[PDB]
Amino acid sequence: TMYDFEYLNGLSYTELTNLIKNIKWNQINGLFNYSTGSQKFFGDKNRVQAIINALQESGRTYTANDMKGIETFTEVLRAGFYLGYYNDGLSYLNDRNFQDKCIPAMIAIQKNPNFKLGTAVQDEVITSLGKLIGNASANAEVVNNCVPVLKQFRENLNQYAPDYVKGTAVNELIKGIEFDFSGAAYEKDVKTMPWYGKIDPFINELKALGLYGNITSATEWASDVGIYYLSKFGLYSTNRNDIVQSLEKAVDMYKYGKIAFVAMERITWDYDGIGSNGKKVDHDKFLDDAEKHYLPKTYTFDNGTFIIRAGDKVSEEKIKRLYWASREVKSQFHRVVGNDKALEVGNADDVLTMKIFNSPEEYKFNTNINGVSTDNGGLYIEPRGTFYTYERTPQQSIFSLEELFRHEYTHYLQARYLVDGLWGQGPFYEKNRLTWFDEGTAEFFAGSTRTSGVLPRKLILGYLAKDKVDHRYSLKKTLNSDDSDWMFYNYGFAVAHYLYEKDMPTFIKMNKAILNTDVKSYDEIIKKLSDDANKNTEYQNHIQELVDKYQGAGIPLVSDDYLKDHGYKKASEVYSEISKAASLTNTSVTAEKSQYFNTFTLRGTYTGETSKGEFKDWDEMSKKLDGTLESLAKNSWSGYKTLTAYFTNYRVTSDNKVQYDVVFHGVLTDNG
Ligand SMILES: [Zn+2]
Repeated sequence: TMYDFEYLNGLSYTELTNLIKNIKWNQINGLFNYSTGSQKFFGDKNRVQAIINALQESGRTYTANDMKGIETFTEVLRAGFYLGYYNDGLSYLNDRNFQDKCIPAMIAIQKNPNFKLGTAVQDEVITSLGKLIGNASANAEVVNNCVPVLKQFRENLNQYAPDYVKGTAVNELIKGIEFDFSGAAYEKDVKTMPWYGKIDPFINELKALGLYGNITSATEWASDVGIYYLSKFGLYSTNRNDIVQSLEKAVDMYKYGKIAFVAMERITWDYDGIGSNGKKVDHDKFLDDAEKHYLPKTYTFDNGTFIIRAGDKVSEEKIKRLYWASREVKSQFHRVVGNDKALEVGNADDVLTMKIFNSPEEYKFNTNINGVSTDNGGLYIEPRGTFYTYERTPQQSIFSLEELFRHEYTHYLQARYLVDGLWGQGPFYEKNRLTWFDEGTAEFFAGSTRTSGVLPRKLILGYLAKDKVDHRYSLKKTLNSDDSDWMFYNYGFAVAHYLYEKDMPTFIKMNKAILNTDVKSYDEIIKKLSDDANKNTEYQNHIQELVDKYQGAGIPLVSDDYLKDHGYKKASEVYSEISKAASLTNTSVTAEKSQYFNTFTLRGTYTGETSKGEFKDWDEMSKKLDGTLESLAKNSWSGYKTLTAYFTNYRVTSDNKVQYDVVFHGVLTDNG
């Protein structure tokens, strides 16, 4: 039941056409393939004509039960024109004049009483017709005959548009006609087409579909097709402004929904961005208004250097937590990195803007508004200082808003304080180096806590619960990556945590390398780690130790204690009490105004005893400082529970005394 061209070419036309009528197109071997047999088959102007005629007779007789092989009769012809496009010698099939020979057959299908939606056959006939037009020709007479089908589809819009078959049929029918028409007037004058100004009944049928109004989630696409192709076919309308008016009506009708954005795109691209009144439509303003609709609320923190623009449905509690969460990750990150001063002067990240949508659905419009992928839980655009996300439920996503935010916040920090230059575009990216690092350390810093350094996050330990066999990445494999499975980031984290807990010296040396822009240093470290097999066993067991921690693991989240009304504490007191408790010298402070509270940032020097070595110093400094935060929180002022602290710029005095710049940040309830 599988046929070759070298068999079909020997058959009579009468025999051939009859055969095609009762076989499927895929039964022909190499139909769309260019062969010596294919060239010979379609090279016969009479044979193709016989096929065209056989189609015409099939279209004149077909019923609801039998298709009379119209699908097969259309695909062979499609193969003909397709091969006539890409190969010389069949270039007569490329000429539209010959393609017009299909129109008499097309008309026959349309004049059949069975030319409507109904049974699977009837639907596939419209589909097959539509696909043919795209490769062949349409004139205007055939276009206008599609009206009763569009009317039929439109009249039962709420029943047919959710189905794939009928829906696909109408879409293919329109899409195909548009394809033929545009390609015909590619650079030619539009005013000189055989159909120009004659397809008004068809155009009007698209207005009706496009401007349907009463749409659901199931039928939105249908009116979308209506509007999109109202614009496209409207180019062949004797009235420009009439169409534009309908497109303007589409905007007003479905305001700040998919079809609004489509209609506005249609005005700017198809109609020079000129209104029906004849004045330039301000597309920017539309997007500006659309964003204000979805992000109506603003919350300003840190003297305006931390702005959350958010949907009307996102809780004010979350807004506050997200501020406080930023402050934890910040502190932990700064401890490990040892720099809090920004690398570049006058950047975007001087203001961190976060745009949070009400939900994933509403989130999608961001890509219309700000032109950034929205196929994600959230995204940090560095050149903009901007983090786009949406509030989510526990069902919509397994990460929550804060869990996600803590993760992405780290990317802002990495770009601002760690990687000199444009993030992803420096010497460190000339080769694949930081793939595990950037994504890995961020999964990791998301685990930040107020008084307990950085902890692992349950859910991630949850992933590592899988097959120990192979699968579990080696230290060599993790550091060096084009393709790698989703688990790559989970083992990337396993490294960052391994280094943190089991080997700080390395982890610190690594960050200093990035910080100082020393690729040579960084590579030497990655080489040492990958070449040493003992460091892999250290790592392999640590992954097991993380898998061991999962059962009783938590998710680091900002505490309810942050949101409490702490009450007035005098400013001068807080500073003194902190300065003494942390043995700080030469202190200065800045107060910053926020939306719901004020905050202070205390900057001091701490000089300790004699040095125990950089990395032992860091460990002790951490323990001493986390100790100072916990002791201050034993005080009666609830405010000390909002405190976060870090230390940077490690050095040693002429007399070998430990030295750090130390920073405290917390709530300020004193106004004066
Ligand atoms: Zn990330």
